[PDB]
Amino acid sequence: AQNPNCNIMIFHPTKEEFNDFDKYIAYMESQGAHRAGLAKIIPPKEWKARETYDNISEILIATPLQQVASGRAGVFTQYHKKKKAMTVGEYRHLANSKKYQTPPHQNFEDLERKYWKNRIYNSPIYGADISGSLFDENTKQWNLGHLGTIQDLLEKECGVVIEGVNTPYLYFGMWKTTFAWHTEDMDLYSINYLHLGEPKTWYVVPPEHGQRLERLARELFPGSSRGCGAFLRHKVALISPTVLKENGIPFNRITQEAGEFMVTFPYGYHAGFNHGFNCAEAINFATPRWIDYGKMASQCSCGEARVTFSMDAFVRILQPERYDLWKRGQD
Ligand SMILES: O=C(O)CNC(=O)C(=O)O
Ligand SMILES: [Mg+2]
Ligand code: NI
Ligand SMILES: [Zn+2]
Repeated sequence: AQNPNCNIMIFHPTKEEFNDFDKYIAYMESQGAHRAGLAKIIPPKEWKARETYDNISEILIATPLQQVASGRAGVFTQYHKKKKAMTVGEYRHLANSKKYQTPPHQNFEDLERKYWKNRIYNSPIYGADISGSLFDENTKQWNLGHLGTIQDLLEKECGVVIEGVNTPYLYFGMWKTTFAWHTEDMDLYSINYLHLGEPKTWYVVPPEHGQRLERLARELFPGSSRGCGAFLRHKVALISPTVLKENGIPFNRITQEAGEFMVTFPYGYHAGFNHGFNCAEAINFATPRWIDYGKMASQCSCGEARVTFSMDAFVRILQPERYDLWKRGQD
């Protein structure tokens, strides 16, 4: 078995190997990358996402989200308070202000320490979940707006044609902005490109051990667990590496820098934080190997998770028994 310790693997494809996206994902899996839940892909030196980032300031963040924490430093939830719209230039200036800017630090490990010590005492503002793309239309390789769609994959594997679309999302971050512990909708893959700015630190649980994280989460968030049998789908709970280690949960960590891709694999729980002002683009995708995970994915039916239009068909075709209850949750 390849990668039996489930370490995060880092890949350096050549420009030739960067042509065929599906083929390269399958290669990475042949080497055991999926066992970690997360892999890093450093693009060939010849590649670029677009020519410059000099003209992005007028993108609108219609609903910036202030991420307010509750709990203790290593075990907390966050809720998202909606703020007034602002442009990316306005958000960048806010990220760089004395109130929100990254503190002085020695290195990524020192910054990580400071994040876990102090996150809960601040409420950073995240420009998350903005439909759009920063890839130039002429970028032919690993262009996250030009990937094969999940609907087409389902149709190719299973023969059933379904409605829905699959487009990317932009994330404008600042110091301490946080992504809570989650797997993707329908335990899909994700791919995330850090276009510019400061790093993003990731934590990940191997897919084979995901249920250990779920059992811990039920213990640490006991009211949430009574409310919903899949409350991590709400994407609000944080648990620190120190608490994971104290509870014997297997995990790994890695820091993504500008110019790098990350791939999350089906049922790979992940969480993390931004170091400072940055912009990432991410999208879900599927492969043949996903289908079995999609059929088994948990679902939130309490009403909280509320998701895209395109998840309807995935539930309806892959999980017909669950469909009625899940759809009630959506309505
Ligand atoms: O970058 C973020 O805030 C969150 N991203 C992801 O969870 C992902 O790409 O799968
Ligand atoms: Mg602009
Ligand atoms: Ni994710
Ligand atoms: Zn729920």
